[PDB]
Formats: sequence, C-alpha cells, structure tokens
Amino acid sequence: DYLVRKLSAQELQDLVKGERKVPLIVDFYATWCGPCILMAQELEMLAVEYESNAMIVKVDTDDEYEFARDMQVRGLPTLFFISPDPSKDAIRTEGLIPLQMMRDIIDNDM
Amino acid sequence: KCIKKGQILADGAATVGGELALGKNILVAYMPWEGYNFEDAVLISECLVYGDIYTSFHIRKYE
Amino acid sequence: TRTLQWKCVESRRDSKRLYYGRFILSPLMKGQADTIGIAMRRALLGEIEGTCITRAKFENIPHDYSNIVGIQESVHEILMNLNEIVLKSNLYGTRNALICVQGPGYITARDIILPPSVEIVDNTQHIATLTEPINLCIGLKIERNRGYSLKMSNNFEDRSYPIDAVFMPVQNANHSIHSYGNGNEKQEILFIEIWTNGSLTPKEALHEASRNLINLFIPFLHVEEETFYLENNQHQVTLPLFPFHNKLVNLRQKKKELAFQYIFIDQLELPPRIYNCLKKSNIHTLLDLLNNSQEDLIKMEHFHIEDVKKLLDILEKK
Amino acid sequence: TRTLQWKCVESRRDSKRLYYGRFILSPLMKGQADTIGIAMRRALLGEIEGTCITRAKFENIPHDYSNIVGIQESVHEILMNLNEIVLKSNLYGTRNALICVQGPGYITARDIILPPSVEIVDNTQHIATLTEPINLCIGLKIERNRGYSLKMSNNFEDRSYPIDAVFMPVQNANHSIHSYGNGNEKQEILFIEIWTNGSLTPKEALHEASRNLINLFIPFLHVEEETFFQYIFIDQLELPPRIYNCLKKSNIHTLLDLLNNSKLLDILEKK
Amino acid sequence: ERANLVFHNKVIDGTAIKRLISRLIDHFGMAYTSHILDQVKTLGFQQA
Repeated sequence: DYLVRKLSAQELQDLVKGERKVPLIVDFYATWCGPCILMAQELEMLAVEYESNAMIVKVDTDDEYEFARDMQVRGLPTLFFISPDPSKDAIRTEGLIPLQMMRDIIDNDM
Repeated sequence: KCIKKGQILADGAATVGGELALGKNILVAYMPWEGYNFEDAVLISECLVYGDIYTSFHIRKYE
Repeated sequence: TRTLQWKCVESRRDSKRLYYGRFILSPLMKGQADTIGIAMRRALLGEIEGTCITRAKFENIPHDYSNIVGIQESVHEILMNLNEIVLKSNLYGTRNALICVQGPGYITARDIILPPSVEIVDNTQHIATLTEPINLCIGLKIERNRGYSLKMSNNFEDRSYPIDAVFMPVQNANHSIHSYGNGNEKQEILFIEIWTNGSLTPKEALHEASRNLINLFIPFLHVEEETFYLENNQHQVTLPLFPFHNKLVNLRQKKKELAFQYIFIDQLELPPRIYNCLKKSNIHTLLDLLNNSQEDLIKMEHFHIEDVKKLLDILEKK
Repeated sequence: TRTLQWKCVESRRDSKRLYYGRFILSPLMKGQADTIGIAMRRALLGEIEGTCITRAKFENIPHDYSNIVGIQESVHEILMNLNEIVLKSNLYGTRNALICVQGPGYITARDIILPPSVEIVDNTQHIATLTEPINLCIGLKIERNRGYSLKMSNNFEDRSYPIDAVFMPVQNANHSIHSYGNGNEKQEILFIEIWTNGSLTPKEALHEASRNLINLFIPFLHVEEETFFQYIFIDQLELPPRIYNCLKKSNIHTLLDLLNNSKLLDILEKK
Repeated sequence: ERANLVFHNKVIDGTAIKRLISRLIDHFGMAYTSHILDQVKTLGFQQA
C-alpha cells in the first residue's frame, strides 16, 4: 500500500531532479533519535490522510551523513517539503512539528 | 513402620503428633499501639490472614 | 572511587528458596541512614511485585475437598502445595500453565509447563504423589502483583479453584545504623540484610526497592496537575505543547482571540522594574494582573503611585 | 484510568515567616501512600537545608558582661533575637555577616550586612533596641546545614558566643491518607501538609524533599568501573601428649576447631 | 485569641487530669471540652 518508504540519497536525487506530481516529504531520521520515532508516527497517519495525494520518504542521516550535511540538516527530526512545481522553493522544518501544520504546509503555501 | 498396640496411627483435628494442639505460636509484643489494643483489644498483622495461620474449616448441616 | 560506596558484604543461599544478602552503605551523614533505612524497610516488605499461582483448574473432581483415586494427597493438599511454589517473572498479566502428566510417581514443580515469561525457581518442590497410572491435567493461572491475593470468592469461572497467592517475595528485611565515629560531621554506617524466597536475589531486591522508591517520589518532580492546557479528556499527553497548539488552530479558525488566562505579562511591553515587581508578587498572567487592584499594587515594595498610572495605559493600548 | 499526578489544594501565607500548603497525590495503590507520606515527612523535617546564624561576635565590646550600655536588651537576649532570624540561602560552607549600626534606634534584620547568596525573609524582625548614641558592630556566622546534622566545632572560645540554632525551614509536616473503594478498585489518596517559616515556599519544600529523597536512593543504583566431621575428636587420632594438652587447653576438641585456628600436620594429614 | 490556661509543669495523673477536665468544662463548656478530650485522647494514645 502507501506508507513511508525508506530511500537513500541517490533514491532522492532523481526524485527531486525528475518529475514530482504530488508534494514530496523528506524525513531525515535516525534510529537513535527519540523524537524522530514520534515524528514517524505523525507521518504514519499523515500518509494515510493524504494517501496518494502526497508522497512521504524517509532518509537515514546515519548512512547519508554526507548528503544530510549538503541539505544543511542541522539536527533531527528534520522534514523537507518539496513542491511538485520546481519553480516554488522548498520548506525545511526542524523539531517535532505538529500534524496540523504539516497539513497547511502541503495543501497551500507550497 | 511397625506399630505397637495402643500407639497412634493418625491424628485428628486440633491434634498434632499425639498432643492437643488448639492454637498457634506467633510473635507477640506487649505494648500499647495507638489504642488499637485498648483494654482487651488485640492488634494483628496481615501475616496471620494471608498465611492461613488461624484459618479454620466449618461445616454447616442444612436438613 | 565514589565517596559514598555500597557493597554486598555477605551473600548466602541457605536453601533453594531462602537467599540471604547483607549490604553496607557508608558513609552517610547523620539522619540519612534513618531515612534510608525505614524507606528501604517498607519498600522491600510491601513494594516489590512477585508472581505465583492464583487459581488451579481440575477436570473430574466435584470440589477442592474431595479425594482423587491414585493420589496420596487430598485436593486441598494439592492447592497448598501449588500455593507454596515460587515463580519468577519480570512481566505483568495473567498467564496460563499446565501440569498435564501421568503417573505413577512424584509430581514436582519441574513438571509444570510454563510460558516463556515466567521461570521456575525451585524445581524440586513437591506438588502431588501419584500411586497408580492415572492421567492428571491441571490448568494454572500465573499472575504478578503486589501484596497478597484477595481471600474472597472468585470461583464463578469453570471450576478454577482460587489459590490464596502471597506475592511478596521478601521474607524478611532488617537494617542497622552504626556510628562512623568521624567526629567532624557525624557520619553513619548503614547495614541492610534482605531475605528473599529465591525469586530474586537480595541484591536485585535491593535495587528493585530503590527503583520502586524513586518511582514513588518522582511524581512530585513532575509538573503540577492542570499546568498545561488539555482537552480535559486524555489527561495524559506525551507532548504537552501539542494540546495547546490544537487550541490555537481551532481558535484561529473561529477567530475568537486568546483568553486572558493564557496571556502572560512577558508579552506586555512593561518596564523592567514593573515586570520584576509583578513577578516577585507571583503575578505571571494578564488575568492575574487584572484581578488585582491599584491599592493591591501600591502595597508592593518597589511599586509607586506613578507606576500604576503608566501600567494602565500600557494595558489600554492592548 | 488516571495517572499519578499531584496538585496543590491549599496555599496560605498568613505571615512573612509562616507559609502553609496542602498537596494531594493520587491515585495510589494500597500501602503506597503511607510509605510516601512517612518518607516525605522525614525528608521535610530534617533533610532540607536551612540557613541560620550560628555564632555572634561582639566586636569592639570588651565588656563581656550580661548587658552593655546603650542597648536595652541583654547580651543573652540579643542572641535569642538573632536565633529567631529567618534566612534563605544557597551558600556552600560558611560565610560572615556584619551588623554595624548607628546610635539610638531599632536594630532589625534589615540592618544585617549579608553575604552575597543569603537573604532576609522578614526584615522587620527585632534584634536589639538602641538608646545611647553608641555604634555597635556584630560579627555573625551564617551557616547552611540540614536539620538532622550535628556540628561539634564551635570556634573554640574567642569571645564569640555560639547560637544553638535549629536548622528546620519546614516548621511542621503531616500526611493523611484517604482510601476510596469502587467494589474492587482500592485507590489511595495522599495528602501532604507542609508548614514553612518563609525561607522556602511549601511547594518548593515539596520538591526539595522529593529530590533529597531521590538523591538518597540513587547510590543503590550506582555501579563501579572495571579494570582488566563434627562427630570426630582429637582423642581418636593418635597424637603426642604434648600436642594433645596444648589443643585441649585451647578448647580444640574436634577437628573443626583445629582448622578454624591458624610434625603436627604430618601425622594428622594421613588420617 | 490566646487561651489563658495554666502551664502544668510537675506531672498529671488520673486525679490531675480529672480536675483539669472539670475546670475546662466549667470554663469553656462541653463543646470545647469534647474536642479537647479527643485531642487529649490522641495525645495519650500516641505517646503511650
């Protein structure tokens, strides 16, 4: 079905270099990070709520540490909101953001 | 085991080893305790309850 | 290396179900040993969970006071034998166990089919004696709890005769306080000796009592009840900030503006002297500030008549 | 259904040196409320740090009498007034406070020159009354100890008069248990009642007592670093009479008594 | 309001306490003394 899918850095490049029809959500997580496990649970049901209208992808910063530094991921949990239209800019949220804010970030403002 | 005539085989209730046994041996302190042993009142611990130390069987006949 | 050290000065294994351990804690400043000793005394005696059989279920017997052919013990003798066995388990909940065997022979604790959660302590404990080749199967319930099982009727089930379980695993505890003879700060030496039924070693019981004690005094270090905002339904929020955020989004959608009980004087651009005096007077919220009077503000130490005038117009602009 | 939470139900401040506070803790399982109440009461009464004056030096006063000119109060009564001063502090060790004052007037707690970390809870407390225009300098000794602790050193004897100061910041404490039943749901409610002398609020004393209690049981969780034949007697075994008498004199009757003390062994080892 | 009691300093016994209750009843009334008895009862039980 639809859930948060584990992807690596090269699995995220073609995602952002290629076509994006629905908004792409990048979850920079680490297994040792406590709040990131909480951050996952919100994304578990956010994916259910938005189903195929949005895409959720998790990236492990322990393995993709060089890639996270390029993304300027200053800590965890960090979420990247990628607009389907390449013209618009991205949104980086740091900290355990609430579920409601993620709703308005992807439906509007992006 | 070999038994002489008149020796004990089984002991009934309130009898242990051929002796009358109507009670129990328990640790006891003779002190006043907040009035719960006022006059002839007795203060006991839960050990006597959950330990079945003073648990007795009673059979009632309805006819 | 630590200035305050503890050690197990003597550990003994008198029998399979009687472990003795003595522990020392030195040096303790005067009055600490008395406080630690009594709290450890009460925690060890009545704040340590144990697991044991709670009820047994036979098949073909009419009642727990009948006799089974081929068994040298009465059914009531079996229940007391079951009530005596010792089990260890770190998990809660009611679990099943089985003694489905056939004789003749001796039925011991080693013959009990136990779930992986629980473990048998003394496998040599006698349960029953079978004299003829009968097939005996007993259904067991294992539960971990505090204190002792309630000695009241609960046999409404399918003839599961209840067993008066005593969950307390610490048979006895004692502590002694000895003067360290320092002569400069009145240090003291604390000894703790623990007797356990083998379900946990005395060192484990010493740690478990300390951890259980901490969980009893740690609630006072939690935030006071009704401090954060809640929907007054869950009463237990992992993230205390979110329920208030859910209020603002609903508030913004309805455009009703935040209440005064949630507006703090920090946001009011007050002079630093005014802010410090209000905080000193335990006035933190705007609503609390409004409930006071001008006379109630003049009586404050570093508060003057001219200040209540400038304070009002600041509120007037808001 | 509920979680273990605490709340302050009553809070009164009917003095500058008398605070009252009542706290509730619930729900509690059977038997826990008594344990918490007993330990918390012990922590509140003695385990909470208190600050008060311990010694008083009468500088520039060689009178050494019970009374001095210009002061109505006697020297002994001045010490008594000092002993009533309520102080709050976070000091470590010992500090010095000074009371140098003018002539006629009232010496209050407001007139005490304080070390940086200490405060006067009630500056209106009366120390002494001045009548004649004479200056008076008093050398105080501020110390912060627990209620249960004892101190033996008293500055020997250098004209400094010791003050037998009680270090209780919590004037009184009491706990009560309310038990509620719902057929089979026996939950207990613990009430904590704290009286403080204003040096700390009863809510603060509740936290300090809880923290002091926790700091007592933390050491039990500490771990350390790692580095890489009564029924046989000496009579039966053939022994020389010289050795036999020596053992018998020392009450060594059996062989166990012999091994518990440490050509005797050569003959013994074969049997 | 401070109560003008008398600071019994030597000892109290069966006769001494009986007199004190009589004086308390004749001065404060039975409602006060009924409460005083409960406090005295608790104090006696606690110290015993």
